[PDB]
Amino acid sequence: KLMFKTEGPDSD
Amino acid sequence: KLMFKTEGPDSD
Amino acid sequence: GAMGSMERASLIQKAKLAEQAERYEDMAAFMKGAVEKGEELSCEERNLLSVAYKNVVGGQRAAWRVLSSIEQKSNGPEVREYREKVETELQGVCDTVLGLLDSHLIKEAGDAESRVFYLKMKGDYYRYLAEVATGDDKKRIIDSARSAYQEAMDISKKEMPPTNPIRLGLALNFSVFHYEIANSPEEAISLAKTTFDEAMADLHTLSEDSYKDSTLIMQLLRDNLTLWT
Amino acid sequence: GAMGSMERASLIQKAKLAEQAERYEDMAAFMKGAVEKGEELSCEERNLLSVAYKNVVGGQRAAWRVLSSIEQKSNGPEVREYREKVETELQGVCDTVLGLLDSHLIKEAGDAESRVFYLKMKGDYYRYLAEVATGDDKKRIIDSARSAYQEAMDISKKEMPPTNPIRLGLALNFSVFHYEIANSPEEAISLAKTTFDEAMADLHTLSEDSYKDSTLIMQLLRDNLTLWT
Ligand SMILES: *CCC(=O)Nc1cccc(-c2csc(C(=N)N)c2)c1
Ligand SMILES: *CCC(=O)Nc1cccc(-c2csc(C(=N)N)c2)c1
Repeated sequence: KLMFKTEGPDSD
Repeated sequence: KLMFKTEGPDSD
Repeated sequence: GAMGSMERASLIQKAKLAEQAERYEDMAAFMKGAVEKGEELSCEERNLLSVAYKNVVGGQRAAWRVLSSIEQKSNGPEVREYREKVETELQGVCDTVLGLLDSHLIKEAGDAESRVFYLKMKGDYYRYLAEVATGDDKKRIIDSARSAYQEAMDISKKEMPPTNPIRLGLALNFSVFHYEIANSPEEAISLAKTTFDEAMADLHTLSEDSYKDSTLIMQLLRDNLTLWT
Repeated sequence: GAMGSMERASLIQKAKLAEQAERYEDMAAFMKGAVEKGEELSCEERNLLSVAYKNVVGGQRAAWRVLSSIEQKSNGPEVREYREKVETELQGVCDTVLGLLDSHLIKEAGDAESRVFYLKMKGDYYRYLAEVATGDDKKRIIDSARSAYQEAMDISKKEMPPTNPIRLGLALNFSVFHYEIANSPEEAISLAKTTFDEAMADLHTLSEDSYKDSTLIMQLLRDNLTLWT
């Protein structure tokens, strides 16, 4: 799945 | 520490 | 819990060590132990708590998505069973974070920086629950996420400047909540645009370091808008 | 254990799913459950067992090295305590793998491909124990690693061609054991050179796919020799 930008560590 | 090449996944 | 016997300062020190060692499960357990000491958290400590659980839940979300994708393609009980196992573990991590916030981080947070920080976390962990939720349970979880983000937004708009990194990260996450959780893409685009534009107009008030902090999050709003418009 | 109630085939299927999801701790637990069914492992299953625990122990080794480096620089008990915590967990993972090999993977392995595979694993997990060991304990652990690698080498030289990927990975690891565990850099360089040269001379016998498999490991011997000479 295309994941959008969210706050903090991009840990997924 | 400099880690040398070992077999399989370079998981460290 | 198991951290009851360790000094609060020792737990914070070990959380920082675990972060350096990329041992995020340990980092989260140390910070859960620090919170349970009952004292309020400093800004650095709030950040340690958040980075710890974000990394933990991040691994679970990435795993859940891989499993759900395999399960959907397959439509034996194994894929469903294993996707359920990872899902239950993810839900357990969210319930843990939400429990810390409800007992008693939020009620003891009076300053805008701490209160907005915790309410944004509450929004985020209900959003992670909503990503895996189905039907009616999903509706109530979505409303809980919305309610926490809304309260955080109201406080942030009243008490913080538009370039405040906490305010910016909140708006970014609330915008993604609108886009893909609430199925409100227009609300998402409107919030991202307004937030970006109001921060842009306030950049002139900042120092070189604050400018870097704010522009980093503004770039995230822009990345989303680029993909949405 | 906790996997006693699950079908062997279901545990193998879930190990493959966990690998896709990058859930290596789960992958290792599924494979430990499969081994404990008591049946011998196929080549694919041996590979699943090895990849699972290699990824698990890899995270622990990387964490241990970061912590040990911080501890050495610091020379409060926290750094030592936390390095000890990670160390004990790493030792527990090694003891688990060694226990599976000793009960009863090795004794039931009659074919060269399975026997060499398990003896190389035994060498590797004693080597991981030696990386964190001190003094006299270290000497005995080093001899146990040496003994397992030596037995695996003797069988490999008698039963497998010099391009066999298992034989090549064994020689590569035994060479690194010599270089930095046994403090025998000359033995390490000699073993890496001889292994590379004997495989080079046997490449003409291989198919396109086997050629790719063997040359991949030969490149590892070359990478080490480049840094050693
Ligand atoms: C709110 C004030 C603030 O940012 N204070 C502060 C002081 C020292 C360190 C941090 C910090 C932010 S992220 C982080 C980490 N990942 N360890 C530490 C914050
Ligand atoms: C020894 C014969 C052999 O390599 N057989 C085999 C068959 C199918 C799949 C694998 C294999 C190797 S690594 C791997 C994995 N990481 N899942 C699977 C091996």
